[PDB]
Amino acid sequence: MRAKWRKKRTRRLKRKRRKVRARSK
Amino acid sequence: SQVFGVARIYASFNDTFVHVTDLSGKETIARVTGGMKVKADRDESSPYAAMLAAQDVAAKCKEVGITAVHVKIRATGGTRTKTPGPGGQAALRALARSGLRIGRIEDVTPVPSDSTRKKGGRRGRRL
Amino acid sequence: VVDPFTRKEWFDIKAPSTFENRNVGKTLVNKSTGLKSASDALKGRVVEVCLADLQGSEDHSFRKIKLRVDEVQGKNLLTNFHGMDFTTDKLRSMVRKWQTLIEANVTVKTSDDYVLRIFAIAFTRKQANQVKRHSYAQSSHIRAIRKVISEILTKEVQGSTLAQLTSKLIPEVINKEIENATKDIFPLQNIHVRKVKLLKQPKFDVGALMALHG
Amino acid sequence: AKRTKKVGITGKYGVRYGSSLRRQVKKLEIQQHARYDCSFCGKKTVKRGAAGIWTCSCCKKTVAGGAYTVSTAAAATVRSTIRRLREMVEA
Amino acid sequence: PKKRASNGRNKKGRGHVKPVRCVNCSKSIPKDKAIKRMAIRNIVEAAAVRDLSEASVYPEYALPKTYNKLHYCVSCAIHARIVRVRSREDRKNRAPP
Amino acid sequence: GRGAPLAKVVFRDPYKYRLREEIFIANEGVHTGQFIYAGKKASLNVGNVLPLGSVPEGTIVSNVEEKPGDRGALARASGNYVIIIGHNPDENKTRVRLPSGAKKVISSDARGVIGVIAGGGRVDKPLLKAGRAFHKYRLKRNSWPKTRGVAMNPVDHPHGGGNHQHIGKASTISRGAVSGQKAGLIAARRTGLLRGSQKTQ
Amino acid sequence: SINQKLALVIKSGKYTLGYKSTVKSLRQGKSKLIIIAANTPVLRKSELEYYAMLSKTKVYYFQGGNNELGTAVGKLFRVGVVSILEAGDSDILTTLA
RNA sequence: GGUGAAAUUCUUGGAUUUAUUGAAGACUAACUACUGCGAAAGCAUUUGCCAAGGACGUUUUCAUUAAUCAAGAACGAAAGUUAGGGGAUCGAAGAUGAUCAGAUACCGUCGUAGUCUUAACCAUAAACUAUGCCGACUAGGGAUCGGGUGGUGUUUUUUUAAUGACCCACUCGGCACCUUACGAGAAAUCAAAGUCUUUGGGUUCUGGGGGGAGUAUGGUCGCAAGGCUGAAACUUAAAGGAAUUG
Ligand SMILES: [Mg+2]
Ligand SMILES: [Mg+2]
Ligand SMILES: [Mg+2]
Ligand SMILES: [Mg+2]
Ligand SMILES: [Mg+2]
Ligand SMILES: [Mg+2]
Ligand SMILES: [Mg+2]
Ligand SMILES: [Mg+2]
Ligand SMILES: [Mg+2]
Ligand SMILES: [Mg+2]
Ligand SMILES: [Mg+2]
Ligand SMILES: [Mg+2]
Ligand SMILES: [Mg+2]
Ligand SMILES: [Mg+2]
Ligand SMILES: [Mg+2]
Ligand SMILES: [Mg+2]
Ligand SMILES: [Mg+2]
Ligand SMILES: [Mg+2]
Ligand SMILES: [Mg+2]
Ligand SMILES: [Mg+2]
Ligand SMILES: [Mg+2]
Ligand SMILES: [Mg+2]
Ligand SMILES: [Mg+2]
Ligand SMILES: [Mg+2]
Ligand SMILES: [Zn+2]
Ligand SMILES: [Zn+2]
Repeated sequence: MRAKWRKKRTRRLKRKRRKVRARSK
Repeated sequence: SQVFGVARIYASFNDTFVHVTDLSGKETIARVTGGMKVKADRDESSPYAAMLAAQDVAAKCKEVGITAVHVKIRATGGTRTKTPGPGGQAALRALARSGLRIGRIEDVTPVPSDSTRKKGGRRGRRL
Repeated sequence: VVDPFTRKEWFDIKAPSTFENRNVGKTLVNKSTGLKSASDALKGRVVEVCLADLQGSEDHSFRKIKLRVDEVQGKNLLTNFHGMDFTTDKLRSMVRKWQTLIEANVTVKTSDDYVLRIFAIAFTRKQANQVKRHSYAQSSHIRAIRKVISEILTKEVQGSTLAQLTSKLIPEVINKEIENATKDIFPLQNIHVRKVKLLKQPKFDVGALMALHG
Repeated sequence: AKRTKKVGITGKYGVRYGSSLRRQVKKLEIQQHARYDCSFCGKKTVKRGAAGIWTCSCCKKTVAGGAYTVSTAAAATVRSTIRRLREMVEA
Repeated sequence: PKKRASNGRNKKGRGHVKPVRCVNCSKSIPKDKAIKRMAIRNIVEAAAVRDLSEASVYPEYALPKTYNKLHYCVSCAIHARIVRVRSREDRKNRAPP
Repeated sequence: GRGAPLAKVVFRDPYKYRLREEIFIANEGVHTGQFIYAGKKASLNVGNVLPLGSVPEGTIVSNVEEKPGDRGALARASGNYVIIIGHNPDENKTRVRLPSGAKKVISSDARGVIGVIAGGGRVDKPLLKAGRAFHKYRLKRNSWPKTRGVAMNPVDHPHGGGNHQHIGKASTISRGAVSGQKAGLIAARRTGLLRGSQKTQ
Repeated sequence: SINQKLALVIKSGKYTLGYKSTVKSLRQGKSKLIIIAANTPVLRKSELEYYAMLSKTKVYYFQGGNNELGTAVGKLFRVGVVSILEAGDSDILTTLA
């Protein structure tokens, strides 16, 4: 997949694990 | 020698206009468009049409009074193609060839000290 | 069941004074009825005629003129200055590659208090024996050409209205005093006035207006 | 000895009302409380007292101005545009 | 790799020019990379010139051509106009004709 | 209870030996001791009162009269003004745009005072607490606080009652509604989050 | 410029700063040119001017505040008026002023 | 009107075209180039003002005051964010007309944010010459930009000059191009990417098979979006470069 689109892929993916970890703070 | 008016032939793509007016402009005299004299949208600008409209247009010109007329030919312009349409020529061609006179004709296409961003975005019309 | 031409009142256009043919062309209106009359209604239109179509000789093929209709009388309507434009072809021709363009303008009044802004364009010329292939000025050249043009054009106006200014422009005296002052700075070719527009007329003055007539 | 990291005068509201609002109020409190240069006698001594009224410690001139600042941006352009149009009438 | 010292086209010592808009597709394209044509041509045309002076006032008139500067976007310049595509060597020759 | 400061301005009395004092809304930048000039043949400075007829378009005035001599009606709140946007000298009118955005055309004789009203910006500041609201209306009128009609019983309001809180019927009420009905969005010709720019054309 | 002439006066001449003393200057005819700041109120002004014409002293309206006139003369305070008594190497008295 | 063709759409509200004038905000056409300037980002209407700079000229002045740089700092395209203003244009989102097997797109329309500006954030681009800086040396040619020098050179007429623009030779310092290649490279190519197993002028920084992955974690910066710093387990025999023939 386009690099720019995978850079966005994981960009999201982080923002989600960011979310789930805050549930636990 | 003659009686005078202004021609003003707007020839874009998709259509070509022709209409003589009083050399002051404020007052019309006969119009008729490329679209008028054939029916199929796609052909609304072809020289074969612009002729038959310049046919009608010359007729009313010499039927009302104008014996002669200077032309101001013109493309879309502004932030668009800027280059003459197909039926500018044919029109001009077939309106002098109608027995009306010609005299001193310039190109009044609007041209800008550029800007107002053109349409269709930085990547162009891709098709 | 109409055809406005079976109803159009008709008319012929007369020009001012400082040219050749005072006769210009024809026009149409609408019969001066009670409630909406052919007089006051329009008239105040304008007409662009190449002055080579107005002065006779083609050493004037460019240079268009804007005439306005102010007063009217029995199938005869006079006209007075309203502007002067160049032509597209000449300009688009004058502007060649490989050379500097120089433009400058100024806003200024006259005696008979019309306000106008006149324009001016020149191009750097190769000197006859030049080996390099372009000829450009040194900016410092260009600012000094503008300043002179400016110093010149402000003198040329406020002389006896456009009236004289009209008589001034037609044989392009201005063009060459430019050429005069200039050549001490830089070569330069063409050099014209190109444009001049009107933006604030005085007052009608039926007397004065009638002076260009007879 | 820097007393607070970022609240400044806005300290008094402790924790209440939320950052955003406090941020806004801070901006204009600082505006409204500050000492200003006097257009007339020329000492920074215009302090406020009720929206719109700006008066001078000594020299005692009092000027109508903005609600929390001496001169509102608008009124200034309005000043200069009035300049312009008035120019048009002696010229 | 690389297949042009001029890279795209024409910019050494600038870092940024300014983009023009393609006359055909309206693609944005830096002025120096642009590809340009001076479309100088008669107002009339081929055949009309006779029937011009024929049904006219004036002697021969004068005649005033139309001039306008054309900018293409490569893809559009390639799709029609000046391009062809040239051999590894023909490429380097910048001479017009 | 006023956004904007007042300016006490005193005049001589044309007809009797004595001072007579007026209460002006202070335009921004007018100051104590400043000379104020009022009248047809008066100059275009901040603080003067001039008849809309005599000021070039683009002028910016305050406290302007709906009809000449009504002693001033339009734009008086801290921060507003009106803008002359042209005149028609026959039947001396003068077209202005008010704060609302509305254009209205009034007599040229209508006076207006050159400037904007002082105290602008007053509404940029969060009230923050209930008290500052409280103290605000304490000097206006008895309108605060505001019980949501939707929290009342039905005797009390069109919105009242229900086993959950809800308006229960369209809250856009007819212009032709009758007293005791008009509570909601009266005559609303649209509704919902205004998206897109506003600004009268 | 005028400030440049002024600071030459300062560093080679005799002056005096501020209201009360440039009145003593004016009474004794010692003053060669007084300099009045933009903002100093039109009574102070009108009066100095009156005093001035009575001793025939030419007056220079300094376009600029009392705050800058103070800087103009190199003092860290503000002056509403300066008075010249001796003009140093400077030509202030017999230039455009 | 728009397209490949169309349709959505607009049209007694005389559309589209014409004419006169007016308002708004953006922009800076042609002249514009293998041309200029700036540390880079970037910068193209006039005119005023404000300070700044290189090159050049120099029998001026100081006299080692410098080269490069962890830390730290200034600035930093586009977008994006805060609060105002502005909001013409074009236009992520959204909705539509079509196309299509489908078509969340390409194409057409409506158009929110945005696009401009002020105050403040953000700190990233193929931010590219994919090439660190200071110094030295090594090889031809014609252009050109700036500066300077030289000439009983040209053109400007007046009474010769003075000027100005031109021409020719030289010389500093620019932006590039040409041809060579003693030389270098895996090659493409390179006046540096040359003066390297005949390996040392001074200094900064980064890389050490591919994937895992710029992921986890900690710290830190940010309003946020995110920036900086930044692993391992495990997996794997090739990924990769340049050139050749198909
Ligand atoms: Mg929880
Ligand atoms: Mg490739
Ligand atoms: Mg390959
Ligand atoms: Mg770049
Ligand atoms: Mg109550
Ligand atoms: Mg409530
Ligand atoms: Mg409520
Ligand atoms: Mg209840
Ligand atoms: Mg009900
Ligand atoms: Mg009820
Ligand atoms: Mg209920
Ligand atoms: Mg509820
Ligand atoms: Mg330009
Ligand atoms: Mg540390
Ligand atoms: Mg660092
Ligand atoms: Mg917008
Ligand atoms: Mg969509
Ligand atoms: Mg669909
Ligand atoms: Mg979608
Ligand atoms: Mg990077
Ligand atoms: Mg590049
Ligand atoms: Mg060399
Ligand atoms: Mg010489
Ligand atoms: Mg294997
Ligand atoms: Zn004071
Ligand atoms: Zn294209």
